[PDB]
Amino acid sequence: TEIRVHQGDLPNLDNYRIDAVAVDTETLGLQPHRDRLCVVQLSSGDGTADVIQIAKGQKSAPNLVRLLSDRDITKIFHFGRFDLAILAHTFGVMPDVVFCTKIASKLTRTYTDRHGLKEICGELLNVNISKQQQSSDWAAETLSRAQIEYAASDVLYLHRLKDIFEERLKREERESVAKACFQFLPMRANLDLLGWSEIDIFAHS
Amino acid sequence: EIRVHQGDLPNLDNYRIDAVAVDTETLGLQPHRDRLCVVQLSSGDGTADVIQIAKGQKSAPNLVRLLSDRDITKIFHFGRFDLAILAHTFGVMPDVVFCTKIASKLTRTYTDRHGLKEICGELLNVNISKQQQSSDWAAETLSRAQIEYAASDVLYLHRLKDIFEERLKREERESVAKACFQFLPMRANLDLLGWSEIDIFAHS
Amino acid sequence: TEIRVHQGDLPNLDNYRIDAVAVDTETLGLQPHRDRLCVVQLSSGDGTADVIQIAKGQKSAPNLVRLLSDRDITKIFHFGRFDLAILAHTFGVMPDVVFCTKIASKLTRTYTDRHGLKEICGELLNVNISKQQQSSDWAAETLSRAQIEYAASDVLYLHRLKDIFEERLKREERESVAKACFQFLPMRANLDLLGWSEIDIFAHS
Amino acid sequence: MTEIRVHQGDLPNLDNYRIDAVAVDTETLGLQPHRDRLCVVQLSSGDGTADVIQIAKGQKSAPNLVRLLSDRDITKIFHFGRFDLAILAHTFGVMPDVVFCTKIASKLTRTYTDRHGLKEICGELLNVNISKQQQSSDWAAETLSRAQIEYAASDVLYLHRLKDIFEERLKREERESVAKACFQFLPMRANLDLLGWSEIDIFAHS
Amino acid sequence: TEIRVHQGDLPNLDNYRIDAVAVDTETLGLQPHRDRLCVVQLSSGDGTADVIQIAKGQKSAPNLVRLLSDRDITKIFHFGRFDLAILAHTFGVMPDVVFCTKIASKLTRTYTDRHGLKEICGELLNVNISKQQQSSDWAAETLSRAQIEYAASDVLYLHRLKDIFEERLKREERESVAKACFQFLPMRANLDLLGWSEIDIFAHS
Amino acid sequence: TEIRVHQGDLPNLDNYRIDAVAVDTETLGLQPHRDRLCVVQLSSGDGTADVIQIAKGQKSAPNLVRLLSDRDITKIFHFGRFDLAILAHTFGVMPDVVFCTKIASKLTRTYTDRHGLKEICGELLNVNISKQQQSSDWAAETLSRAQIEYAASDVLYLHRLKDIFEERLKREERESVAKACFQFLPMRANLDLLGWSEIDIFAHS
Amino acid sequence: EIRVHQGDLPNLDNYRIDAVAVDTETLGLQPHRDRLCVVQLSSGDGTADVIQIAKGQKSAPNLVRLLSDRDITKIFHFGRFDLAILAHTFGVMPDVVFCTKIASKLTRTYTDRHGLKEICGELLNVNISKQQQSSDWAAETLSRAQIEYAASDVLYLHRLKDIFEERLKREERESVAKACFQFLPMRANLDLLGWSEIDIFAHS
Amino acid sequence: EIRVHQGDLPNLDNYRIDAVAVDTETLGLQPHRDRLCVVQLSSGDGTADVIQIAKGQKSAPNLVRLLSDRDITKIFHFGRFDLAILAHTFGVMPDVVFCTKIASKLTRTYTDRHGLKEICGELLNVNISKQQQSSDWAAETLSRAQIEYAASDVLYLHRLKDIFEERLKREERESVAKACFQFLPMRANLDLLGWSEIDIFAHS
Repeated sequence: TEIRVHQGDLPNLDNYRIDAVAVDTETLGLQPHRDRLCVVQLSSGDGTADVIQIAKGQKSAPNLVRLLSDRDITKIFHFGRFDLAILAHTFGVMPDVVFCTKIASKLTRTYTDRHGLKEICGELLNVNISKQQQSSDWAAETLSRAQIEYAASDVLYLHRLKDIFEERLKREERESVAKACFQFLPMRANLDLLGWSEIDIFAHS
Repeated sequence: EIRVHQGDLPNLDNYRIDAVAVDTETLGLQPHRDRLCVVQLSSGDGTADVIQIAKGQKSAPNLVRLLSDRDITKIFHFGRFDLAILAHTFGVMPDVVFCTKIASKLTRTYTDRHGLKEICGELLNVNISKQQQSSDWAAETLSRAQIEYAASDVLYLHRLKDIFEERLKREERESVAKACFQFLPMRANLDLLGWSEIDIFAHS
Repeated sequence: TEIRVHQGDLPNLDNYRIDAVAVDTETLGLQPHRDRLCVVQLSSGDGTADVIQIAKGQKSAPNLVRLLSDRDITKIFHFGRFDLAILAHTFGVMPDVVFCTKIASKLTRTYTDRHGLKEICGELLNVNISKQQQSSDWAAETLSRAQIEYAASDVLYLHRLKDIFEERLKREERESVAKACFQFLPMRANLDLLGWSEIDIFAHS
Repeated sequence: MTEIRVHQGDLPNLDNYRIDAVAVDTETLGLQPHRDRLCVVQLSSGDGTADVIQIAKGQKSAPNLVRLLSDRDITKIFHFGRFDLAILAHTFGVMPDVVFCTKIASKLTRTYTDRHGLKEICGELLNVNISKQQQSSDWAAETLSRAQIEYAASDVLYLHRLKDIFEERLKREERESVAKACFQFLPMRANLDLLGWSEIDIFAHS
Repeated sequence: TEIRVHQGDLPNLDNYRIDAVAVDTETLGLQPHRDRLCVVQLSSGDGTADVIQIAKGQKSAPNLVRLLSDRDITKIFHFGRFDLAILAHTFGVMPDVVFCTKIASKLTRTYTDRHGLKEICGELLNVNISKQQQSSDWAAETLSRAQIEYAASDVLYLHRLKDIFEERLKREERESVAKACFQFLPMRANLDLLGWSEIDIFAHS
Repeated sequence: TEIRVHQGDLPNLDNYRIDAVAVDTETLGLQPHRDRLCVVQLSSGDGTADVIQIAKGQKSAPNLVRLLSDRDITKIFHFGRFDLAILAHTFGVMPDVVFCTKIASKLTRTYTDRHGLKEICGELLNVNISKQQQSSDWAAETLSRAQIEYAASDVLYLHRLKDIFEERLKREERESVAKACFQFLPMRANLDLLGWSEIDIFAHS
Repeated sequence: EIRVHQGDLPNLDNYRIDAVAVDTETLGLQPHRDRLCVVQLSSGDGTADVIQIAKGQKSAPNLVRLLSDRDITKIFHFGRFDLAILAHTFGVMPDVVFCTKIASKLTRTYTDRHGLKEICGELLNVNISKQQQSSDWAAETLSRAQIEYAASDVLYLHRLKDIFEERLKREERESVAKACFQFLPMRANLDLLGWSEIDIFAHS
Repeated sequence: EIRVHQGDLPNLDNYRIDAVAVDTETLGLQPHRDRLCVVQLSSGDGTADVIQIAKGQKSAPNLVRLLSDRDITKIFHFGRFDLAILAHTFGVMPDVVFCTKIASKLTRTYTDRHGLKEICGELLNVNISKQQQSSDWAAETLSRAQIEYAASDVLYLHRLKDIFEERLKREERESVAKACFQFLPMRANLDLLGWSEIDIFAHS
């Protein structure tokens, strides 16, 4: 499987003149103010991925950020709440056109409580995601082949999952519900950055 | 001054305004089991309308016209609940809302008490009495204590909204609040559809 | 408030030629195999009560038991699950025509989670129940006046509560639901005596 | 080897169900009957075969199935019938009133364990292995997978044999009348769930 | 291993003219008032065991009970708290000279929190206890071979465990503490039968 | 209310030629290895009390310890588990003839879950214990009158409570149960000093 | 006597002393979100200085001089919080500190209540009112009750420190407390860096 | 190579070094009840010394020389435990330490698994077997499995310390870690004195 590794940014957008792009991130942890963005992964859905190493202190990634800003391109995430927060914190741009397979799973796979990407890929695609490298030093100057393959696996299948989840949202008549959740998701990520990451803002208490 | 009505407002003469305070009373917290019993409205002029909703009542045209009017902001405290029961009962989901509980959670960061009683006490030195919160709101005739509790829940929302808007401006959270209000009707729909116990945005 | 105190049993049922009788018990504790029946309270709903002291090791109370066995007389309890268990354990007869105000409250007072008799009496009747004597030596040879008044207070209002709860069950169309619950309640008390007192027999786990 | 007959909508007729007791199970889109539709109803006569009935979205009628559900001369055997009774009554409007539940029976007889699931019971009582891999699957799919069909059938193929053993244990420990009263209330317990008390033990002190 | 299976009682005490006997029980569950005694197991420590089926409603087992009341014979249990209760409840004799390997483990195996018999046998003896039949129908008229072997495995090793725990109690100077725990253990079992099974009688709350 | 305050020890035993002495302690906290014994309180039951301030580092108290050692004098405590541990840890003598009103309450006041001394004195004697000074500096050179009264209140009523609990133990036929619990209590206190203060040594886990 | 100042002390004339009592008020418990609003100081003479901190204020030279002065002990109650917000706001972490809450946890072993209100009541028979703890500390004008609460938090720390020092000596824990106070600034830094929810010394 | 000794190292010939890896085995987690049974050392050269400590042993002169030598850093994994039992047993608290568990918590922010086994697996692809962790460490003769487990706990600490030092430098947390290591002996002392269940820095 072809995985193109880059330093800093995509060299150009020639592989991303598309309606929808799969996006994922790797970091030194779950706390965007402490744990820096280390990797950004992209896939056009053609079975290949781009794995972009983000340097410490890196302030710009113009080609990546152009995609994230392009309202004509849907950014597909799994649990985009996290990715949106670290991407916006790092480069100062919050995408506003998104699809999230974890929210989609919670709205459609009502017959299970397991909504992780590994579980979804196994059930919907018979694809095995290995999570061995999930907790690894993503800030390493040189990523191992296993790290690169894990990072790519998080974006290689999101188009196919989105297709299936769109079928399920239509079947159960929840398209407008999913759309409103996706519309709010960038602000949910902003709330996390602003200090409400532990607070369900809609809860009674 | 509290105007008590059966079924619906007699007319909209008191609600040619920019924003209306809205609250509801029910037989409990479960909209599929616990019917809407009372709808309270206030213009902010210190008067309230308390509308008794009958069992099985399917319509209330004057109330619903207000709820439908995109030029009128519906102010709630914890509108998540009121939006659900109103939409479930009359079939219309308001889409222009302000919620003082979300606003409190976004501004009163110096406390963990965001109930309406606590907010009214701190911001207005107004005393809300919760004694009738748990009462038979389906009664044919509401007690004087019930009518006054129901009215107290809308009499102050305009004044609270003004203060919270100052706080949202001061701490630069106006667009955060606006996106939360924009999603609140769909959050209420999610509750009606079966996700009332689920934070749809949580990782697990 | 007339409260007639008896040793062992009523002398006759002349005050109980009625369609429903309010019943409550006091004991040495919540565990019927360890904590003996000490007091049985009755009221016809006329604002008077009978308080019957049960002796240690007492095996029969024929007038009381005739009432408990009479299928033409509904026995009204608050939380009859407990009273039914201790009554059947002590005298060998399980009443099978019952009404429970706590079950009725849970089926109708859906706007609260407080279903205690004190709470219900306050809300429905504006009647104040003092629970100071609830935890006291109910096995004492002579009950104090405060004990006797607490014991009587537990039965003096059950008819009035049943009337209101019957109105609410009709209004919310739950009469057949309530009837089924009352029909099962004696066997729920039996399940407690047999060893399932800590088990919700209908739960998935 | 196990004959599994798959149907769309309803049984074609009741020729296989002129019997005193029928094993019943359901598959759905989830645990919430107001949100999660009935997708499959499974039946067995106890002869080692099973009928697996796909229920369409929006389907309001299943006349032959519902005939059995309403026939008071036929005991409907479930495992954890509390759930099945709720979604069946919610979908077709008929609550069965003559039932036997192997989970309740297990709680009243297998006092030497805390594991009352169907897989555990089949393993202990029959040395039969139940595989739960398809329990969480898309039961609304237009075509069920072979694995799905076999899971669905496995939930009804053994209930008669389990009922027989549990009746033996209920007699031995003298709990027949207790079990009977539990089964008599179970339909109303399922109704309480539909009406809004699914999270409430109605008999609890608090 | 030789496992002698008996109905009702030992035929005689020819194998039990010894200073200490290993004892275990099987039942229909953990609640002695509901769940009858089904099996009593004994071993003299010679690698053989006796497995005694107790009939429903059986009131007498004179040879077994002679041993239980013989103050010259220490009764060894693993978690005797349970066995003492069901034995005393069934036959009316509470042993008063006992040793418990679970209490002993809690007083000596301070380097672990796993005090079950299976864990103890693996560590101290490299003996594998299979727990598959622990939850089984112990009231069956004919016990399976696997049930018989499980029941015997619970007594075949208690002498060997006791010898080791005695060495450890001496080594850490806790012999008098263990002795006082064993002296109280029959009353702890009695407390369970009387209604305090869920109460640590010595706790502050 | 006559309360005699002493430094170090009783001046003599003239007020303690009796069959039972009420005993309580005050400390710098709940951990006997960290928090030193500060006060020992005694009462003969005559409505007076002795309050003995114990100095930091004090290793003996001959008159007090004579009483603690005297097999012919029952030491009455409320929750003696604590007092026994700190007394034995400080002066090296573990009393072995004891009565504990908290254990007695748990064996008799089965109609409540409130077994503190304040609640017991309220119910059984209509005596009000004020707990304001329970958390105070018991190591202070000069105790306040409020502290002295709190300390004395803990021993002034134990004789009267013991009398009532002995009546209840006899009534419910639990005398031998209580006696066995009191007999183990000194070893329960030793178990705490040795490192099992957080462990119910009789629990299955 | 309570002196209210804008931005900073006018001078250090009242603080030519060995130890100063310090407290802070904020918009909440999260230093990256909730700005510093008030800094309170007392010399121990029964008077207090209440300093209102402006939104976006970056410097307070006289206050920061005190905070940086290695010759002056800064006395806090639960300084873990005050150290974090003061350092995050003005860039200077005090490194000579005494904390009465740590002191209380090391000496008041006979209770589990270590709040400032409980300590003042027990040790001084002084009643601290908490009514204004949760209030809008960012208000342009502080109420008298707010000012008195702020001042009450520093007016007694000298007297409490004196008592706690006697207890630390009596129970022979002086070097334990010193080591705790020595690490406290770094514990506050760990909070600012993202470990505020983590006991860094715990096994798990 | 694993060298097993009774009582003490025979000499310090193998420990004329800048840092020594140290671990302990005991009869349990409570130092006042559960005696020190084994002390393990390694110089980092791939060999280890395993010292059986006798019941009631008060002296280990060569070992204790290392522990009090301020020119030698003592490397631990979760030294909070080892420091407590060593100081309780021999009366000397080391004052120059490095802890791989604290270092992991400060650097391996991408996981919540900070045990030695997980650390060795990720950082070194070294498999630590925990089978003997709960065993009778007071046995007169340790099994080979026990000896290998005990040695494994020190054979890799130098290599881990080097990697953690790289991570601390990369993320600029060196002074944070130093302060944590400085307080760690006092944290172990707090455990011995009776605060083992208390986070002394917590609000409650």
